[PDB]
Amino acid sequence: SQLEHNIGLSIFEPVAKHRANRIVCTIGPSTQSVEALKNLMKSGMSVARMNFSHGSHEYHQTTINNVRAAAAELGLHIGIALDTKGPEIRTGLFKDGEVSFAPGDIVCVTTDPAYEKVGTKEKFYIDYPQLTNAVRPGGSIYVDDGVMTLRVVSKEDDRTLKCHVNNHHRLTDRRGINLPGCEVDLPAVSEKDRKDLEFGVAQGVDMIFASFIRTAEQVREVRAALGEKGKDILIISKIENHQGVQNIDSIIEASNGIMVARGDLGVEIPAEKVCVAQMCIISKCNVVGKPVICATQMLESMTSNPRPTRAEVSDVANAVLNGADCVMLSGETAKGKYPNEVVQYMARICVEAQSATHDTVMFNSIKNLQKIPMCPEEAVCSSAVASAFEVQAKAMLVLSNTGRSARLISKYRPNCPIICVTTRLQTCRQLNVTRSVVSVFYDAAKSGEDKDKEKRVKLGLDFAKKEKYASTGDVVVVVHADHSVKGYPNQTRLIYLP
Amino acid sequence: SQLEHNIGLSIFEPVAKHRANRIVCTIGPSTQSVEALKNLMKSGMSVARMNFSHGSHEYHQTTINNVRAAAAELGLHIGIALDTKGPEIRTGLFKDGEVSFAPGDIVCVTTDPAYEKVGTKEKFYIDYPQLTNAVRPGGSIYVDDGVMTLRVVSKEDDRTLKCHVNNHHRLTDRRGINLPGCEVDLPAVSEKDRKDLEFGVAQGVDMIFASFIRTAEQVREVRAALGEKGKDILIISKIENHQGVQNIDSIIEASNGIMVARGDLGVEIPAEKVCVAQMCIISKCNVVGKPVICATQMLESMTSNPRPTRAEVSDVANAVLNGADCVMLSGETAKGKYPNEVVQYMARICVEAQSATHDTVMFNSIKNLQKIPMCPEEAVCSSAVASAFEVQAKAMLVLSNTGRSARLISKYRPNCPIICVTTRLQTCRQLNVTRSVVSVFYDAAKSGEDKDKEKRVKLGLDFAKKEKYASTGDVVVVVHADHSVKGYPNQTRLIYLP
Amino acid sequence: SQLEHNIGLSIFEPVAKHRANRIVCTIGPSTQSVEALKNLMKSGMSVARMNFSHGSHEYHQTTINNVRAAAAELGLHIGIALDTKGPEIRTGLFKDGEVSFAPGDIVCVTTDPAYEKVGTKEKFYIDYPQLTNAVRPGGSIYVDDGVMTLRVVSKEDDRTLKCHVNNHHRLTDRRGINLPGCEVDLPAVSEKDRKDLEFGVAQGVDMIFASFIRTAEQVREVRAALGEKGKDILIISKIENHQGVQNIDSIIEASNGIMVARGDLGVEIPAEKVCVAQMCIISKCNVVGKPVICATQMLESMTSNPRPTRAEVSDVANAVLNGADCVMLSGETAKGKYPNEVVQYMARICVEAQSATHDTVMFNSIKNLQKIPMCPEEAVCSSAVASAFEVQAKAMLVLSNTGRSARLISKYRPNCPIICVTTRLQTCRQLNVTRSVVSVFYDAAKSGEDKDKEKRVKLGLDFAKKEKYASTGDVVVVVHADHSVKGYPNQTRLIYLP
Amino acid sequence: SQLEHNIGLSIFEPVAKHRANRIVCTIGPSTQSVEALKNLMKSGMSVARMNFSHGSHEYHQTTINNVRAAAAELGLHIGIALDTKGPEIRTGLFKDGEVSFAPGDIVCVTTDPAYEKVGTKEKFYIDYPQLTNAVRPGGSIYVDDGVMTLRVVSKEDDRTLKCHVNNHHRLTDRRGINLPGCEVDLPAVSEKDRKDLEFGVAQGVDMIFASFIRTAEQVREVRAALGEKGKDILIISKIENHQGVQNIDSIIEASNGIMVARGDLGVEIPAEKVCVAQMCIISKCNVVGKPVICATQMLESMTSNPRPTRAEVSDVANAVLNGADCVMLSGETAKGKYPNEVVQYMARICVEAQSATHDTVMFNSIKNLQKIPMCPEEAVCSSAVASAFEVQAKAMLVLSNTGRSARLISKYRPNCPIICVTTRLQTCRQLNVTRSVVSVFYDAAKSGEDKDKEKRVKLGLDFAKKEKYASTGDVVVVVHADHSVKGYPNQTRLIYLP
Ligand SMILES: O=P(O)(O)OC[C@H]1O[C@@](CO)(OP(=O)(O)O)[C@@H](O)[C@@H]1O
Ligand SMILES: O=P(O)(O)OC[C@H]1O[C@@](CO)(OP(=O)(O)O)[C@@H](O)[C@@H]1O
Ligand SMILES: [Cl-]
Ligand SMILES: [Cl-]
Ligand SMILES: [K+]
Ligand SMILES: [K+]
Ligand SMILES: [K+]
Ligand SMILES: [K+]
Ligand SMILES: [Mg+2]
Ligand SMILES: [Mg+2]
Ligand SMILES: [Mg+2]
Ligand SMILES: [Mg+2]
Repeated sequence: SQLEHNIGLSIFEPVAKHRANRIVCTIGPSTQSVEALKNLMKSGMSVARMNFSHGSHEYHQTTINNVRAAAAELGLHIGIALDTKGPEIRTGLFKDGEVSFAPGDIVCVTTDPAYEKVGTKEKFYIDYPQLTNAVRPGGSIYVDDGVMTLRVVSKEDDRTLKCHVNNHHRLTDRRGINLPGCEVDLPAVSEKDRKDLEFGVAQGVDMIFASFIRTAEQVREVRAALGEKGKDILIISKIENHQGVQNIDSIIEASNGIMVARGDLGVEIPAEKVCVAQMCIISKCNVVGKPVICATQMLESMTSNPRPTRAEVSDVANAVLNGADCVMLSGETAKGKYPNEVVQYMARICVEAQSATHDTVMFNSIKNLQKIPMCPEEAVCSSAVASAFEVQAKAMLVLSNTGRSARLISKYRPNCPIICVTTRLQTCRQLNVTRSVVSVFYDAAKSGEDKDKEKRVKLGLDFAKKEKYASTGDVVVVVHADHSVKGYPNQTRLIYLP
Repeated sequence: SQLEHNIGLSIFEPVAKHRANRIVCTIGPSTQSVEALKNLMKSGMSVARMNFSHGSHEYHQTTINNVRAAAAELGLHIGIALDTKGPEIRTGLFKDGEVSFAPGDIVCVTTDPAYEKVGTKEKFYIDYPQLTNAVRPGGSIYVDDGVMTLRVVSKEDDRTLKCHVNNHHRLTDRRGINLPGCEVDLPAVSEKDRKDLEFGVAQGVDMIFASFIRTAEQVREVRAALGEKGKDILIISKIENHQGVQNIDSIIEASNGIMVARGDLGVEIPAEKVCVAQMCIISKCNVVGKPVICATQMLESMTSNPRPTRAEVSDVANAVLNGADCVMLSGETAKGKYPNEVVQYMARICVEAQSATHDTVMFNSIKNLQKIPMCPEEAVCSSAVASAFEVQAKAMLVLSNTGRSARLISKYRPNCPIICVTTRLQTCRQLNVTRSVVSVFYDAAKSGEDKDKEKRVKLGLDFAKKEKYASTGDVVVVVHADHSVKGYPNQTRLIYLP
Repeated sequence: SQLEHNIGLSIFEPVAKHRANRIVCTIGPSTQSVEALKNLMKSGMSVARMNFSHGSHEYHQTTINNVRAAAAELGLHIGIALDTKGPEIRTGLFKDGEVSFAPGDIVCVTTDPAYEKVGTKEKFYIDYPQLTNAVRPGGSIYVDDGVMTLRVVSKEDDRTLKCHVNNHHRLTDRRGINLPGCEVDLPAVSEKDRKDLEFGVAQGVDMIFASFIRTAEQVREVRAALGEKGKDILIISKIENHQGVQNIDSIIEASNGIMVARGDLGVEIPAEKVCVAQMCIISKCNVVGKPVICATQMLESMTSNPRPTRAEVSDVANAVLNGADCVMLSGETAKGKYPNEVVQYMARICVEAQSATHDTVMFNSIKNLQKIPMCPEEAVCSSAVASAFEVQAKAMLVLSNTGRSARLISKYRPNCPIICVTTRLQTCRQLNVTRSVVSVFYDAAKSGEDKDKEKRVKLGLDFAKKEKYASTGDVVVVVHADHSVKGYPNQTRLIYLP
Repeated sequence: SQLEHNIGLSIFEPVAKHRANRIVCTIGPSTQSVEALKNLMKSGMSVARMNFSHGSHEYHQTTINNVRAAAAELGLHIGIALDTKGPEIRTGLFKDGEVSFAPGDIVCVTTDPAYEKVGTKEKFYIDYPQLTNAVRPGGSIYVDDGVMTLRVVSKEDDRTLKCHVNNHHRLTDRRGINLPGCEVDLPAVSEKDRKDLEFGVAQGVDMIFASFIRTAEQVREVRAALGEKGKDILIISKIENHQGVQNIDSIIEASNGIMVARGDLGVEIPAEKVCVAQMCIISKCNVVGKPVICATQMLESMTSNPRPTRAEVSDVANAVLNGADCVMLSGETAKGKYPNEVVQYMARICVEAQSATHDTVMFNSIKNLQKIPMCPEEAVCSSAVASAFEVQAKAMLVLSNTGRSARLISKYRPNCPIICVTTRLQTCRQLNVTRSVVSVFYDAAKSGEDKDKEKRVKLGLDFAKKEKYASTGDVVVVVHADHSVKGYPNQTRLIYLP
């Protein structure tokens, strides 16, 4: 039981040497320089996130170039993720550029674009034409990240709602609007997003973090916009509202990965419900073997302070115990004073959580929910992980060109590193969002085609020795195809390191 | 499995109607008035904590009096906890009330009280007279929640250490000092602690939160300071150093319960190890059926903001999922701007985590670890909980005078309230630290002996109806003695509400 | 696991002192005398079975009278069971009163009653009018307990089947016919059976063993034939063919109990399938908490030999491990040379099987398959058994007038005796088919009405002491109602024996 | 649970197509001809047992020769077992070839061979010269499968005991004698056993069934009598006395497998304890992955009847459900009237029990008991079985030369056949005692070395197709070494049949 496992935990024992979980860092003025990014990489960053909510293509090109240069210098493969602005609802403008409200204030809100630029205390504009179908009397409209909240008293005409102001607040021009619990019908890709996706495709980003995904259809529109040239870029869907949570099964099916985007989510749904969504969404991703990222305010106070609060430490540990492949930093690295320290703390917390995890509980739980019969590559990957537990293997080694087989092994949550020998550099970069995996690049143009695997296996076992995962005489579990089967791995071997 | 349970969670189901977990609030200037206490109680405070780190006896006397008046107005039993100063260490005062340090600012710290008032960038006072024994050259001194550290360059003399300041910090007055891994030989009951405890006994406090407990022996010292008249006051040992964690088993055996005192703990040991300690301590308490409180920085940001962070909500939810009876607030209610709201958030988060909990996993895990044969009262209480599950009982009802039988039922973690009819007001107040329990007072002096239990049972069934736990036709599981047995409950009944 | 439980078994340890399973013995010329029946009772017989396939009402009246006299002499309550002849299909007669067949012989079989008395090698009569709808070409007809088998080659007209003889055999007049795998539409109660049921009702038999039950409807016709005066007599349905197995759920629902009548069953279905039916039927009875008897050839060789074969010993042990309340002797006691010895061996084998049973596996398995919410009496009975395991109770004690609550406790398979204090002597007799139960009679006419239970509880605890189930200072789990609830037990107590 | 599995069983589903369990038949006059052996083999005999209790070397030489000729005609590998006489004890001969005893017939038994031929109601011979040491006055002497017992009234002299006959028995010639609980110091290898074993080695028998093994030391004695040329012959230790059961752990560790020799066992210990011993011994063998045979009186009545009893069918089914690799026939085939039919019933019953077995309960129970870390070959074999389950493989295929790897796969109890391609004919024959395994011989001298395994794998895949285990498109789980590793299998592949 979990309870029995807890009572036997020790704070004194040595922790795991090899960190399994992965860290996504948002780049900003604290961290954009090549030097700063090197240090972020040494501290534990695996994926650099560009938040296209702010900043021009020029700003972000600089992030791209610097990330590549810092990674080249250190000889790391660092993923690059483009996180979209996404669609939004916002208010219009206000007379004099601001207005203040008091509890009890009655205010009309209108979708009549006549009122767009002349917002007053009496009446102002929201740029969502379907507003009066989307929220009904007694429902709420949140303004400005949920900070001001309105209750809908009545619908006055097909374009106007009379509302009750719930708290003191001062609005300025074009604040954000949330319609918590309401279906919101907006394109998956704005016109800005297209330009932003086109840039990403041209600069060779490894993955998109797609904002405000509500339906599987929207995932497909994002994939369509990426086009032929972007067909290999991961789409990681951001679950940010009740629709995303409701539709999660088909959203997972259509995505490469999920981000539990807790910031907007905890505005769209009651904040205390974010823990339920988080647990559910992470476990649902674990079950199908797709990467999941937990995001937003994990180590927030380290934006200004050199150590984290007690709540923050438990937050990161618990994301890891819930099952998340990745955890994410936003403000903490984009603009905070302690970018390296916050990454270093995150890394250490991940390692403690990992070391406190019961080896085999995840493996068994995940395996017990798979449909039988499995595909043969999945039988091979799950049983390779089992056989790793049986021999206390110190590493596993898999050949994967697309990354598929690596993610399939990570799905079964071994307790050791998964060394992936790949022939694609973008695969190295993309596997950064997958728990346990460490990539080595095999250059087939330079070394030859390796139909019999032996060079790639050699390279992987050499890597394992070099990086101190295992040494001579240790068993390594090795997964690839035999000499004739193409397209997936049908073979597992236990090999002693020479 | 946990995983299978997780994937079934919904954010759209109704939540539990009756909150099982319990909230401890620290009283300060925000919260000491009768009016403010009433509102804390309305918001969900079950125990008021007085922090004897600060304030005179007169100040706390006002807290005691105000809590009793508030509670009597609302008709509630609110526990009162005296939290000791203990072996605390602090700076003196400073020139102007703050000094500012830069990394490498060589600084003299002195045990000599002549510098108490008059601290400066180059010399200040610390109130631990054996300082220059406890920490030698090369050692480190942690200042104000470990935010600033000083490496000891050298011993100037028996009263004075020359220190290297290691990082940027602006220092306020009387800040806390930790010396992790140092030989600190201070009493668990100082002279000042002894007077505090005697004050507590005189004023009839329900429980002690005993700071810095390191050994079972120290628990017994606190018990001896409480003396003959203090013998029924609970001793909740606060685990907040390395030794406390080492000695947790015997500390638990000696105490009536435990606090995971994460604030000091996360300076005394590395912060990232706190999550492991927490998990281990909470589960060890659950296994023996003793109350356990998770403390410190749970909703920290709500000291100044109207909403908590995503990490803070998670922290509360997970302490509950960990198995904690109680969660605690410190500065959030003592001195924050939103004391009522922070308690209300905590309550909502508790109920959410409670509703996300698998019914029977705790019951089974805890039961599977108990020595067979059990004592009859434990066989009775655990099988009463099992029957509650089998019939989907909406409440249980137990007669308990000491509180033992209520705590024995709560040990098996039913999913419904436990209505406890008790003959002692102090039992009502002390059972505030026990998950699920709701107390009703039966005045045996005023109402008679009740040998056949019928008066107390009726009082309990009527309470169940009034507080809307159950209605006519609902089955209730009722635990007390038959007509002969004295000293424990030997009987369970299922009873339809009349 | 079962496997782990096995590897820790010891042949050397002491076996259980109190035999839980029960033995049904068929009475015949070896065993009909009062003396013989006394010895059968001392050897371990709980239920005397009268096989109304043979013998007149006069013969059976003698069994009834002698059973009662022997039981009175010993002060035991012995159940009396009337086992019906039941409906049958048989051949007609043969010329010269016999005929011999050889493999390959072609024979017409007809339902034309013209041919009833003139059976030849060429053609003979079977008295089942629906024969040519019931078996199709390629199907089989078994004659004479399956000893000769015919293959149906073709249907010649609506009353005649041309058949192929499969083995050497000699038929005499009116042999038994089985149509294996065929639905057989015959009344549940023949005209003989009515007379036999009327006798049983008038002589006060405790239970019917109803032969050849195929459908729930037939159970109801047997209950109808027993009438008002027989409404309290148990109906134990004999599963003897494929329909019975197919319809087992609704047959269990309609019966009081089941007998796995393996003799006819292993004729009607392939003999190797009888083990599958047995396991299934027993487990299905365990799950609903109704008594099940395993019957036929269990110790067959002891009909002539003074000790059993190795197969026979495993047969009885395995019936007990499968979950059967009772095991049965037929020829072994009706006409065998070693009636006492065979009962004594059976008893010893039951005790070994019982002692090798994992205490709590059954309890948990059975409980995990009950629908929630349970009725309250069932919650009380299952949790009483749980609490017996928790305290290693040496006995339980239940007040039951109809036997219902006793059977409800036995359903959860405690490892100790269940002492039932009843107010009905027929309940004492009927509880003989229920595992673990030992009855004591409370004479309410003679001792008074005992609304507060205390006399019946006294009598039960005295009994427990007398019969050496427990002694002073041992815990006994005691189940009945509280002082107001009528019609079922809503209360459990743990009581120390004074 | 077992219970839940049971209630789901159906008698109407198709049964398994490939019988996993194995049948050992004893050869005698019924079965010694080439023709009769062919038919036994066709009926499902996998191992022929020669019982060296009886017959000369010439007689058994005929058995050996006839088995090889039968097997070669049918193209089968049939194991040949030599079952030793061992420390047997028997009566001499009698006046007329039988005497009859009555309870209380005082009778003299003598070690003096002068009475060997000429035994009578008042004096007869027993062939154990130390009789009057081994059993003293008050002791008991068990005669002919314990059917008759004699209490020793007194020691007449060193050669003679005066006995009280205790029950009715008619005594035939050379009947068996047991002296349970008596000090019997006879060799495990008598002089006569030594010549028998040497004969066996000369004639190339595949295995020894070693009677009356009591200690690991005795196993080592049998091994030493087999000498250098006999070192690869399996030693199956027969457990048939009290000490054998006591010492089962070390006896198992010393042997290649075990027989539960229920005939002698059930006289040496009380008969009802045999079921416990059986369960314990079989499971201990399963846990270490050594072959285990259940023996004696399984289908006893079929010695003279065409159909078995309900107990006998049950006995076979439960030995299989217990976990036994093999079940055995003695008199049933040696000297019975229906040798072919009794083997056919046994086969059908095996397949029925096999089909009633929960797929994966054995796999998990056995795996959960193994020491971690495993050897690589065991991690490979157990995870190969798990992948077979995951893909619903219709066969596995293993290369094994010694048989070790085939037995290691069979230890984890897959539900499909295990096709073993071996380079040793003797391995083919010895793997007949291992559940599931079907052997194909690869002649490396004739066909070449096969370093890359492709010849043997093809031979195995073609066999799978021919024997209808799988067809084109079916996945098969294939276990051998990769191209480098020698001495064990380190590799698993899933392969679609071409
Ligand atoms: O790129 P993914 O989809 O992970 O597939 C990789 C698997 O397919 C194979 C065989 O096709 O690749 P490869 O041809 O490069 O050797 C296996 O060796 C390898 O494990
Ligand atoms: O005869 P059953 O149906 O078992 O019911 C017996 C139960 O009902 C009660 C109460 O009605 O019987 P009783 O009235 O004889 O005392 C319980 O005490 C007793 O356990
Ligand atoms: Cl206007
Ligand atoms: Cl005729
Ligand atoms: K964004
Ligand atoms: K304090
Ligand atoms: K009958
Ligand atoms: K022998
Ligand atoms: Mg967002
Ligand atoms: Mg503290
Ligand atoms: Mg019958
Ligand atoms: Mg023998």
